[PDB]
Amino acid sequence: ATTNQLIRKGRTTLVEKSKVPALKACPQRRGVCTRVYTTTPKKPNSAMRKVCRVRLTSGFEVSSYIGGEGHNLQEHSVVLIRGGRVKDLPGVRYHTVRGSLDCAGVKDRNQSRSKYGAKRPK
Amino acid sequence: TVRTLTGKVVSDKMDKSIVVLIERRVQHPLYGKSIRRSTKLHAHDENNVAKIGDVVTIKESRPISKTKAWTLVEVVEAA
Amino acid sequence: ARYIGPKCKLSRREGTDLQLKSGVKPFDVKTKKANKAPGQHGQARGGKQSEYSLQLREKQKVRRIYGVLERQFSNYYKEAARVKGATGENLLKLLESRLDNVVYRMGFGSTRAEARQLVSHRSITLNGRRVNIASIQVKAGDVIAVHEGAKQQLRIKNAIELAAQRGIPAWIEVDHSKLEGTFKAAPDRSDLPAEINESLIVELYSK
Amino acid sequence: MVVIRLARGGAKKRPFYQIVVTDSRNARDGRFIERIGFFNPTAQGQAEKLRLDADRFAHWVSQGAQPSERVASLAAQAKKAT
Amino acid sequence: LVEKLVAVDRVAKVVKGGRIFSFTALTVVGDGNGRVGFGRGKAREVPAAISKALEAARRNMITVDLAGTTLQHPVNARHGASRVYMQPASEGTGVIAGGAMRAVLEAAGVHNVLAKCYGSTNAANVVNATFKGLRDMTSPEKVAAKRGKSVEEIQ
Amino acid sequence: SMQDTVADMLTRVRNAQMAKKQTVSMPSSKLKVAIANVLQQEGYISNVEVAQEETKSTLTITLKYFEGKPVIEMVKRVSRPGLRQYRGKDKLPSVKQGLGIAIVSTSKGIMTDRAARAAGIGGEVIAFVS
RNA sequence: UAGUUGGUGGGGUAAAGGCCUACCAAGGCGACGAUCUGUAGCGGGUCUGAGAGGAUGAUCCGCCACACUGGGACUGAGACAC
RNA sequence: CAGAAUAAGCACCGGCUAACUCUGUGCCAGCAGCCGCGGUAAUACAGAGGGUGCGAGCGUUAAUCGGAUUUACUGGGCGUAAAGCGUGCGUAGGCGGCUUAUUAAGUCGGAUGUGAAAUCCCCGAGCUUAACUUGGGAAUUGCAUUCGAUACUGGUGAGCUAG
Ligand SMILES: NCCC[C@H](N)CC(=O)NCCC[C@H](N)CC(=O)NCCC[C@H](N)CC(=O)N[C@@H]1[C@H](O)[C@@H](OC(N)=O)[C@@H](CO)O[C@H]1NC1=N[C@@H]2C(=O)NC[C@@H](O)[C@H]2N1
Repeated sequence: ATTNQLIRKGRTTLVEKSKVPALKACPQRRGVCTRVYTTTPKKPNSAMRKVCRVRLTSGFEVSSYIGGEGHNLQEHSVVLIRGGRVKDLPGVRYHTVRGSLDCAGVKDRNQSRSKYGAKRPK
Repeated sequence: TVRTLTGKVVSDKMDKSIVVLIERRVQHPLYGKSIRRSTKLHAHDENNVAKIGDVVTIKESRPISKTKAWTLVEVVEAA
Repeated sequence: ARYIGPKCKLSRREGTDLQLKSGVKPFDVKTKKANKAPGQHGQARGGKQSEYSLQLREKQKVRRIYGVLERQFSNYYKEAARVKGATGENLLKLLESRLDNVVYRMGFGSTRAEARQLVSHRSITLNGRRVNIASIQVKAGDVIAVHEGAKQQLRIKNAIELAAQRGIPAWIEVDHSKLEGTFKAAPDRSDLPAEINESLIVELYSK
Repeated sequence: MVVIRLARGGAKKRPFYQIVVTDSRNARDGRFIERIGFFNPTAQGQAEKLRLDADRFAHWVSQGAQPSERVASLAAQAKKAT
Repeated sequence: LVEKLVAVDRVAKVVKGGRIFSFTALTVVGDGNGRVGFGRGKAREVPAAISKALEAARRNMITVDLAGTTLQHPVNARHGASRVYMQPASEGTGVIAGGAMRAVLEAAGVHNVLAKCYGSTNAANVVNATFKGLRDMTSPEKVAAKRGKSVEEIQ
Repeated sequence: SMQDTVADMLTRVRNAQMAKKQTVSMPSSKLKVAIANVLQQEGYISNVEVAQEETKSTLTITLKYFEGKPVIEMVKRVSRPGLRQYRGKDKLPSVKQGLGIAIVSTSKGIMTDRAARAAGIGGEVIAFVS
């Protein structure tokens, strides 16, 4: 570009879209579990992974992964969700916080307890 | 001791008033190239001596009307 | 917080004597496990390391001898970088100016931990007043004495006797009879051991 | 009216006053016309306790500025000291 | 003579019934007082490739006129799609550069320098660019000689 | 059309040096002669001549080669008609950490950046030579 | 854009002024973005960056605006007044 | 004065990136920032031992700048990677040959006024140290007025012929 072209029309900056639109620039969001179910991974992965469709206070309905082994969730549960992708699951962009509102911490876990929300053993 | 400007008349239709175009040359803040800017000032000219195309000098004054706050000093060059 | 626990594994991991014990018994007879890392997968000294590993291992060795944690050590580095001069020697001077280390080098404590406990328990007076902060920076021409109640301590007597075996620094003039001393100037780089390399530390903190 | 008074700064339990000439309607620690000294009621060691610019003080008093009681006492004490 | 190993890579060649694998090594040798060179080596196994690269490095060497322990002037250099910028620094700065530049500069004997890569960061190309920049750097004595003047006139 | 005769002169010198010519010729002007005189004083070129046929005027420059390479290694036009560059006395550019010259047009005539700093004036930065 | 742009007589204000009014003229603004529309309190400053730039305008200081939502005036040196 | 008496947790150990093994399970349960792990000997899943990094904290999520020369003024490109309008003419605009006189708008220099305080930086001072508070400087790269310079660009007058 020439100097005159730059003066007539400057440079253009393209805005970056957020990868967590449903949070709406908040660290976490509260939602009501609409449907808890299991899904299969995209190739080359095979499993039965636990996910829940949740309606958020932001007015959006999304899908959130349930981490750890063993969960007590069901329909009409109230959960807290944070950001975070699951990679091999198409369209799962959020995670459910363990042990926050109605979700419970994982059982018989003694390492990385702050994640999955397990208290200290006696 | 009074701020003054020199410009060229681009209108004399109004009664006792002229429109003089002031031109300045400044550097572009980012790209550095020297550019030219223009401003149009309404001025008071009591005796309608100024015409279209002359080069005049105008000094700041108290408001005379809604848009005029400058007054003619002299005609430097005539068309 | 100050580290509490085993010192011998800390010395073994860095691979050198960290002066963490009194010194009545040498390091080899004290530990018998030198040249071995504390882990079961512990190996010999010849194990190769990355540059990041070497820089980190040098900084940890420097921290462990003086008993300084990461936040305070990073603040020390940031001050040394701001002060005009050689950054590494500035950091070494700041580390050697702490009140606990001056008390230890004056021979009032058999270890730097003993010196720290003595300073903290208000047993040391700086310029005539009783202080209890180990990180106080000692300046030129200062006076460090032992408090009256602190005197007549067998730990202090053993400390001065053990220090007599070591060589009293040049920048410290200490009267052991009156349990008093004067910090005269900051030690120079030549006075400190040459095994300590500070270019790695400067690179690690300046990346 | 124009007053000469003390604006508070410093830390909690350790006040440090600037001696300011200001309109009395302004907030205590806000807009002021001119600062002409300071006062430190807890100065220790080498710290200065009171500095007042007598020339500016007299100039502003001659134009109708009214010092507060504390500032008048400080001005008298400073004149006595010097 | 200090020797640094910049990079080692495993490469493949396809034949009927499989692939033939080999190794390539890039090395930089220097004396730390203004003499430095670089080379590459290819072999079926890593140590032979390293030895061949070192031999090539010793064969391909140049002389660099340092100003103390830093550069004489800012240098811009390029080889292919790799561009490098180097700048003199005051004492105590260190070598603020990427690994590929760092090996060449340390082998040449530069102690304080600020450097930057633009474009591709391929190791061999970056080494080539730094090598060219150091080779083409000039000095006040040479400048005065070529202009027919004195170094005090040059300033 | 040609709209930068100074850039034309610098390009002619650059191409002649790259082609290893002994002399280079161009149409002459007072600004070009002033720049060539500064180059000759600083020692990048050997001789400057001006010849006149009638109204036409020709400028001839004798080039210098030391060892194998040309003496002028880099010559860059800085100010151009599309973008004029002016610098104050405190922001005059330095070429190759003072080993090169920046040609500056000041109100006291054309000089190097060193002379401009000594005189405490600024001006228009014409070219960098090294 | 038609009180719109300028002028004259008069009114009005603490004070210049289409601020208002009656006439006279057809002017005034706009590709250097008028009009319309979306968003937004502004600055000293704060964060980041080698720099140039980018983001931001809590706590402290200055200015502005608002006081359930709109339209007004009274008293007073001062308000169209939490 | 009494007596060690009242006072350690969190993340991680495939590469990026400091820190490795054994059991349990077998493309399941699960992990995952990216590349990827798990289909009977998993240093990558869970537990244990050991170790590493921090420490009254340790991790995760969200957000801004950086790395990004990835809007390139400093500082990028357009034969084949994304990118020359199908081709001309021409309006606004941008730029424009040589010589000379003059002007002083751009450009450069000096002086004066202003650029609130706080904040940033420097040397000190007081807090047992530090945070913090504070004295004085430096800085505020700007703006305005006025006085100068005339090489270059612009304006004006005159002249020329290589476009
Ligand atoms: N390329 C393959 C050509 C195949 C092609 N089909 C041929 C064809 O079709 N017709 C024939 C036409 C031939 C043509 N007329 C001649 C020609 O190509 N002139 C130009 C090439 C010059 C010469 N030949 C190559 C050369 O000097 N290299 C060196 C070399 O690699 C190495 O130095 C040594 N000493 O080892 C390195 C430093 O380590 O510096 C390089 N120098 C550079 N690197 C830089 C770079 O890239 N950019 C910018 C500048 O800075 C460059 N200088």
